[PDB]
Amino acid sequence: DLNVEIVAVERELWSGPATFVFTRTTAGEIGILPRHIPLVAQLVDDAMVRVEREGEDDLRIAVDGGFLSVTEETVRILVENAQFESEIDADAAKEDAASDDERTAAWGRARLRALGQI
Amino acid sequence: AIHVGHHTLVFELFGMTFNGDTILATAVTAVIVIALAFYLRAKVTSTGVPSGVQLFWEALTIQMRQQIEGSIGMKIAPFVLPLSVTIFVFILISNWLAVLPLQYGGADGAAAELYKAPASDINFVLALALFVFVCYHAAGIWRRGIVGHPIKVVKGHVAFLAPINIVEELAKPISLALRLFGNIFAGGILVALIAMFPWYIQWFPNAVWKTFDLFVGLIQAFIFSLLTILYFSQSMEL
Amino acid sequence: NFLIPNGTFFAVLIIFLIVLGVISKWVVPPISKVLAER
Amino acid sequence: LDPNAIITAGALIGGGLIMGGGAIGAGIGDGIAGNALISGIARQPEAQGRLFTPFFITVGLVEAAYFINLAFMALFVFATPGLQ
Amino acid sequence: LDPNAIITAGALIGGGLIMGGGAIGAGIGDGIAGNALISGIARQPEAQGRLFTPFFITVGLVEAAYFINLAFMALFVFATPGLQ
Amino acid sequence: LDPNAIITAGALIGGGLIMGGGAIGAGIGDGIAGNALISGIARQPEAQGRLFTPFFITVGLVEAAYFINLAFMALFVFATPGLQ
Amino acid sequence: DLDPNAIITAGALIGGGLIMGGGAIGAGIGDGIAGNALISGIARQPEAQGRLFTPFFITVGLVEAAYFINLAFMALFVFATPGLQ
Amino acid sequence: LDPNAIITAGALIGGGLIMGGGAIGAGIGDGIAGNALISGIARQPEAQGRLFTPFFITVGLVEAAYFINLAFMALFVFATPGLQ
Amino acid sequence: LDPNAIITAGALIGGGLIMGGGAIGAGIGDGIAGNALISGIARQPEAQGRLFTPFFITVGLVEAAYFINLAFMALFVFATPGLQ
Amino acid sequence: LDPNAIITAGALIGGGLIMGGGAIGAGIGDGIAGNALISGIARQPEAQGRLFTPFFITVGLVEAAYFINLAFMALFVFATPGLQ
Amino acid sequence: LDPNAIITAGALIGGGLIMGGGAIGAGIGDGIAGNALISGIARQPEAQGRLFTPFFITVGLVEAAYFINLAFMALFVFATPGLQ
Amino acid sequence: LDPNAIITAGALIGGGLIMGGGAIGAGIGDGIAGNALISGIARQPEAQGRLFTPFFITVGLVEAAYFINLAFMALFVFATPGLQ
Amino acid sequence: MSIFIGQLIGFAVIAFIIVKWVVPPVRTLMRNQQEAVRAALAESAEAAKK
Repeated sequence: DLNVEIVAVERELWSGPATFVFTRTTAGEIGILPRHIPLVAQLVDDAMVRVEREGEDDLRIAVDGGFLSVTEETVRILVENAQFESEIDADAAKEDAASDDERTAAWGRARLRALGQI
Repeated sequence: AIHVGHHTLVFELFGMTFNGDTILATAVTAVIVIALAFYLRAKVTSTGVPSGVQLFWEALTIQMRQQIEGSIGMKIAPFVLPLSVTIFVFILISNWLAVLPLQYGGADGAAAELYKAPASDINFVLALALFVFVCYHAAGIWRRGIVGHPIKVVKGHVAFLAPINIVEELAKPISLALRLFGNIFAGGILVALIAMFPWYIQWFPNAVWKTFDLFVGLIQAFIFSLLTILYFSQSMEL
Repeated sequence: NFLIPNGTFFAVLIIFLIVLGVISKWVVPPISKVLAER
Repeated sequence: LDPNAIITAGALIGGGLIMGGGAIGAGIGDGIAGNALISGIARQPEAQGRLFTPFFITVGLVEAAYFINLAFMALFVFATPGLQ
Repeated sequence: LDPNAIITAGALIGGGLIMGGGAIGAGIGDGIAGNALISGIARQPEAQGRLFTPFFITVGLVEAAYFINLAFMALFVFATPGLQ
Repeated sequence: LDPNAIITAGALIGGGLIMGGGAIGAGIGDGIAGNALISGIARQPEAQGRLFTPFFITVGLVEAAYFINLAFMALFVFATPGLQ
Repeated sequence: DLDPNAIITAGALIGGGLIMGGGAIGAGIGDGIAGNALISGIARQPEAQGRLFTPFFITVGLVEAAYFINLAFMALFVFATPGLQ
Repeated sequence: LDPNAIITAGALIGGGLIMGGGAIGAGIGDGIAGNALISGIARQPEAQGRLFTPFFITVGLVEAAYFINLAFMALFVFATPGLQ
Repeated sequence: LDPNAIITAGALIGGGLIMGGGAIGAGIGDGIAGNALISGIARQPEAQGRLFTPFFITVGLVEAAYFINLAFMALFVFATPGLQ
Repeated sequence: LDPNAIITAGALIGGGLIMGGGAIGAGIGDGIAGNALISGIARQPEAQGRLFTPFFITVGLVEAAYFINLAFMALFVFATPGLQ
Repeated sequence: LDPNAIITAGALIGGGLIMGGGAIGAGIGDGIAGNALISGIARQPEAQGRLFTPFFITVGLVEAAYFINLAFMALFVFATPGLQ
Repeated sequence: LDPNAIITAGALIGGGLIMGGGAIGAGIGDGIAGNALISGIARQPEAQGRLFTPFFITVGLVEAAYFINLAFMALFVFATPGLQ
Repeated sequence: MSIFIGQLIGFAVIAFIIVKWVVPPVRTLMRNQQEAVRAALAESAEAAKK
């Protein structure tokens, strides 16, 4: 298996084993499996991370300022900010989406994608 | 000899020839499709657990609806769904019915098939392709007028290539037909070729080719329906 | 020759047409209703 | 030796060349355009609708060449120019 | 010599050219499309199904050419235009 | 057999070669250019407006070559040079 | 004098050679391209090998099918030559 | 049979080969160079001005072969060497 | 003119076509597969065996076509069908 | 017919093949090298001088092959070896 | 006329086809393998020693087909099958 | 009818085929290798001293194939085997 | 007649292949879909009861 570490600037948010790490880099959607080759990529502005763990429900994380680093022994996602699916509130995400401010619009779109409404 | 292009049960009517074999094959395929349709209609289960036939029809309808919605709104082209699903099921049944062991010897060493895939006849593919062609051009006319649609198709997305454009507007039907016919015609020949071998060695290549031809027919039906949907979407826009 | 069309064309079309009719009446509408209800 | 026979044999060979070249070009061009389309879909799943447009723009040209060649092959064989 | 002999020799050579071109085009195009599909799935294993819809389109648009050629090859060989 | 028959057969074969090469070239070049354009639109959809200018330049070069080949095939077949 | 069947068979052999040459070129090129894709995918994501072998074999079948159709038609040309007098 | 007929048929076939090869090369080279140009434009529009220079050098190097082939085709077809 | 002479000339040209096509396909496919293997090994020092396996699959697939073509060339030029 | 007629027809067909192959090779190689150059300039604007020399080496090799083919066509056609 | 003359002409054309196809395949496959080797060297200079193994394997798999083609060309020309 | 005329025509056609194939292979392989080296130099400006070794290896293989074709075409043309 | 026997037993081989390798997967897919819809229905009933 592969160990995933979702780390924020202020603190390390999440850390644990997983089975499939989906995300959307600038080039395009990427799915990391246990022995993926080493890689460094930049997550898109409104990126989203989906961690499929062993014997557990998937974890959806909205990511802001994301960066992905695969090392064949652990996947490390460095995020300026992030929010788990449970913590994300729908109404605020809708309000902040489709905003002129590019940063808040990207954050809102990432929250929408993490929730499931896309 | 291969006896390519020969037709059995050929008759005449109203000063016109009619290859009986292809008519019979089309009739049998239509009977099969109608039987499946009425089996579904009798055994529709909106609330309770669905049947296998209901599952098959549901899967096909969902696939066609998804393709249409991706290409053009279902609210804009509802009939395209029945057209695509009927085309798909017709072609698939016609191609798959050839898998049955209906091939024998014609008493002169030339293989003869009791049932031959109707798509192997130019008339069948011509009918399907021309019907789809007329249908989608009429849909375009309805969507964007009687003179608007010809102008749009002639100019296309870029006006300066209007001459070239016309060519594909004539290639769309032909490419739709010949491809299908061609892909089936090969089968109608391949098995015949395999029929030259002695049985004790002829069985193996025939089995392999027919097994692959199952997938080939599935792919051909899917491609025909999908390209019909896409042509409908292209005709009906703006 | 084999590429030249024949009368069968019309006949084939006719058969296809009726099939489409059935597919447009007793297959697609019930299935769409079932999917919408689900 | 019927001169028309030589002329039409040459016409058949020419039509075969026309069709072989057209098929090679159409097949490889379609494969390349389809590779581009499949890569775009894989990397950008939401770009399918806006990708199908340019894909068919280029496929139009690719098949236009092929079917022009097909028409000229039909002229070669059925209406052999210069036939006596 | 019977002219029809020359007619048939030319027809067979033309059909060989047609089938060779069609096979080259179909093989290369299918290989390229399969390369696109395989690379896309390797990048995103869960994008398998979504990539089958466009793939086949390309394959269709490829195979058509070859199969179209094949059809005409039969016309050359079994019902040769210009035969005496 | 009159010489004009041999000359016409040679002209038909030459025109077939011309069209086969022109097709191959046009199909392959248009496919490659369309691949480039499709990839560009996939990465940057907003760029579709600014992408057609070089793409159509490439397509014009390719189709220009193909149509020059077509004109010379027409010269070969209809008005055969050297036809006694 | 030239036997017409001699010309028929010469043309048939030429046509079969062309058919098989085109088939071999197409099959080799397509299989090589698909195998390159498979090798790159296995290099990238080893655990996706099983998922990759499916589309790889789909493409390989689609290519070898054209190749073997060309084979069959070459056999038609060479062994039971159409139009033979 | 007049020698000139055989010479002219051979010249026509040779010119057809010349044009076919030239068109294949020109079309595919133009397509590849245009693919490079389109990708470069997609990545960065600002590069367009400086990109048009190497693109023109490439297109010139490609079309040079085509035009030399055209000239030698004209030599073959019109003033056939060794026409005696 | 011995008919067997015409038959054998046709068979030799056919076998030459067989071997030319087989060699083109084998060389190009093996080169592409080897390029894949070389790039994979360059990226990963220790991917050797796991890349050799699929590389061997591809090489076997291509060489199968090459050797089938070679065997049919041998059939063409050693037991010529239609000879008499 | 004159033996020189057959020899000259063969020479013309051979020279046509020479030019077809040379033009295909030149066009394809020039296009590929120019594609590399254009991509390099696009990604590295200031690298024009550094990239030109390798590009000129590649083009020199390609045109060396092409012009050797042209010279041997000239030998085939104007100084047909074995002529008699 | 001499039947052996037709036999040898067909043998020469067949050997020419064999060697042309072999040369095309060998050249392009070696170019592709060399492209892979160059990219590997550029990405990782330390790889230069290790890459030569897969590179040598690929070059061997290509040159093997090329030299088998050469051997069969030599068989075709110097010891022509069916040369009565 | 002089058999040597048929022999020489066949030899010239075979040499044309050999050189067309050799030129195609050489041009395309050299273009591919030059593309690889240009790209590598673009990535690593300090790689000019190291990429040249594998580049020269690849070019040596390609030109070795081309010059072997040269030698065999010279044999076919100037000293035709089977001439009688 | 001989070719009829050959094609008949070739079709027998084809049917064996279909039942051995193709019937199990399609049957599993049908079972999965039927169980999923039966679930959905029972879940709707239990949600109404809740």
